[PDB]
Amino acid sequence: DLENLYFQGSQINQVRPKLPLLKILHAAGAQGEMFTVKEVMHYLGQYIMVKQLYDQQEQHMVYCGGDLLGELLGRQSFSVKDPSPLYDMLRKNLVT
Ligand SMILES: COc1ccc(C2=N[C@@H](c3ccc(Cl)cc3)[C@@H](c3ccc(Cl)cc3)N2C(=O)N2CCNC(=O)C2)c(OC(C)C)c1
Repeated sequence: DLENLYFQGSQINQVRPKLPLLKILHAAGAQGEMFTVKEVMHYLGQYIMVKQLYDQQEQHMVYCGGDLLGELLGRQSFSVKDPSPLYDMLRKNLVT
């Protein structure tokens, strides 16, 4: 079966975060250095919540400037409603 052959070894699609992103994920309670992309997104959400980087009045707005997270994103701020910067950063910082 060619569909099985294709997907064997590629059904979970684990990634290894680059060291600066791994440090963010650990800060959010993550353990180890291999994750699903879904786990990476969970821990990034949790990081923003526990470091209080979001605007209490406009909770979709993240103010990441002067945080390691803003360094990785290359941004002072972003909206979760317009997450192009997060896509860019994860493409660059998640290995295989
Ligand atoms: C209206 O207020 C909201 C609405 C949605 C999100 C959100 N939306 C989720 C989301 C957003 C964009 C992408 Cl590409 C993926 C997931 C996810 C998330 C995951 C990673 C990052 Cl870096 C930021 C947010 N994510 C969250 O992490 N949320 C989900 C809802 N409530 C929360 O406390 C946490 C949100 O996130 C805060 C952390 C800023 C706030």
